Amino acid sequence: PYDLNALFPERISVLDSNLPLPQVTTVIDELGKASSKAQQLPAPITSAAKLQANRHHLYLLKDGEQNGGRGVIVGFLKVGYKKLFLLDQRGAHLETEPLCVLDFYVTETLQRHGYGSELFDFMLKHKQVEPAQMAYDRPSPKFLSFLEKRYDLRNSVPQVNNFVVFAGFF
Ligand SMILES: CC(=O)SCCNC(=O)CCNC(=O)[C@H](O)C(C)(C)COP(=O)(O)OP(=O)(O)OC[C@H]1O[C@@H](n2cnc3c(N)ncnc32)[C@H](O)[C@@H]1OP(=O)(O)O
Repeated sequence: PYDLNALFPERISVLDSNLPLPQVTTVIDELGKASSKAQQLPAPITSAAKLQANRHHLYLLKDGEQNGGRGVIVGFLKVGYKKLFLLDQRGAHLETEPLCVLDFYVTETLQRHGYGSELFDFMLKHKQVEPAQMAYDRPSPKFLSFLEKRYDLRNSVPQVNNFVVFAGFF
């Protein structure tokens, strides 16, 4: 119906909770399903409806050249604040409300071409945050390698919930 380059003129677009709407819905839903399948999750953790219902922020990377220059969304990164009880390196149990990575996916055939990096760098600047100051919801092996090799985040501080944080968090 619309070319994506017309809906999203920027290479990386930011959506809050405000999502023409049916086309935007389809794009986000398909990407969310792809991410959850990649992670062997029982259901999508990212969808258009969930975006509308939550206070999350979704970054979408568009390859403007694809589909005869009409554009295709090739990856997304979803972040949001979560209230968390966390343990520091000495075992002090601290209440915190960090910005968290909640979902993150680049189309499998397009991985390892820097798209994840572009999304993550854009978000850090946009949110005015450094990677060590964030929490990570159940990060996968691929994402942990990404964080170690590109952002020097290694040897996380063990938590009892499913969130991961690194030394510089504290
Ligand atoms: C909290 C959560 O969101 S948990 C869910 C995380 N998402 C997933 O597991 C979904 C499946 N995985 C993905 O979609 C991707 O692997 C992502 C989004 C994590 C990374 O996106 P990509 O576009 O592939 O990352 P990008 O190309 O920018 O990689 C940057 C660096 O990260 C490291 N890296 C990325 N993938 C890997 C990997 N599979 N193995 C080892 N290192 C990797 C490399 O150092 C890479 O640089 P190099 O390619 O020059 O070696």
